[PDB]
Amino acid sequence: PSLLKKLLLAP
Amino acid sequence: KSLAKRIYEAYLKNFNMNKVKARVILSPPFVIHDMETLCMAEKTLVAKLVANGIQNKEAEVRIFHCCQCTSVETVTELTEFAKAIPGFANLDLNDQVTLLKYGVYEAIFAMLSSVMNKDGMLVAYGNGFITREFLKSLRKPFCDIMEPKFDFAMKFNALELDDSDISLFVAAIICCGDRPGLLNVGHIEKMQEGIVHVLRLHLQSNHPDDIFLFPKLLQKMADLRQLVTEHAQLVQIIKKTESDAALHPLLQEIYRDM
Ligand SMILES: CCC(CC)c1nn(-c2ccc(F)cc2)c2nc(N3CCN(C(=O)OCC(C)C)CC3)cc(C(=O)O)c12
Repeated sequence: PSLLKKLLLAP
Repeated sequence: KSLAKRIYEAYLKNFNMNKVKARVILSPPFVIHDMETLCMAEKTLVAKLVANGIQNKEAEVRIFHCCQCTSVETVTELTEFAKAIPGFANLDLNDQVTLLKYGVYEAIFAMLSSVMNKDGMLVAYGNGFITREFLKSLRKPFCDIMEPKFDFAMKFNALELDDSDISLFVAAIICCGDRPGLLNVGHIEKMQEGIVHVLRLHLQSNHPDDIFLFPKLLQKMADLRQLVTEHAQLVQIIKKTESDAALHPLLQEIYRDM
C-alpha cells in the first residue's frame, strides 16, 4: 500500500 | 549527549551529496545552458535513455524527470537518515510516515541550497551543472519551479552553514511536533526540543561570531514551510495540465492532500 511505509520497513 | 555527533554521522553516511563535496565541484562538471549542451550531457551521462527516444520529448519534460528522480532518491536517503536519529525508530509507524510526508520537501529544499550558487545548480551526482538562466528560459510552468529555490538558497547560503550545522537543521525539520495528524505529539515535541537545543549549542561554538544565527535559522524553517506550500501549487498545475509529466507514485503519495 503506502510507499513511505515500505521505505520505513525496509532492512 | 553525543546526540549531535550521532546526527552528523548519520548525515555523512546517508547523503551522497553534501556541502563540502558540492563546493569542491562548485569551486569540473559539464555545463548545461541550452538545448544543445543538454543533449550532449544526456548522450554521455544517460546513454540508454537517448537511444530510447527520450530526446523526442520536450527539454522541460526531460529536466522534469531528472529532478523527479533526484527527489525520489533523496526521500530514500532522508528516510534512512531519520531512522538513525535517536528516538525516531521507536515512534509509531504512522507517526513516522506523517513526519516524513510533511518533512522531506522542507529538508530537500534546505539541502538543495548546498548544490546551488548564483549561476546554477549541480545535477547528476555532481557531473552536470544546469544554469539558472537556462531554467528561467523554459516554457511555463517549468521556468517557475527552481527560481524561488535559488532565491532561498542565496540567503540561506549567506549564513555560511557547514554540514555539521545542516545535519542538525535537517533533523529538526524532520522531528516536527506540529505536523497534521500526529498522534504522539508530546514525545515528538520532546524529541524536537532536544535536537533544537543541541543545534543552538552547536551554533554557539561553530559560529561564535554570528550571535544571532540561531533565531535566523528558526525563521528559515518557517520560510521553508512557505516555500513548500508554494511549490505544492506548482505540482498541482503539473498534475492538472501536463500530459507527459507523470508524477512518480512515491511522490504522488507524499503530495496527497498536503
Ligand atoms: C513541480 C513538479 C515536481 C515533480 C513532481 C518538480 N518539478 N521540478 C522541476 C521540473 C523542471 C525544472 F526545469 C526545474 C524543477 C522539481 N525540482 C525539484 N528539486 C530540483 C532537483 N532536486 C535536487 O537537485 O536536489 C538535490 C538536493 C536534494 C541535494 C530535487 C529538488 C523537486 C521537485 C519535486 O516536487 O519533487 C520538482
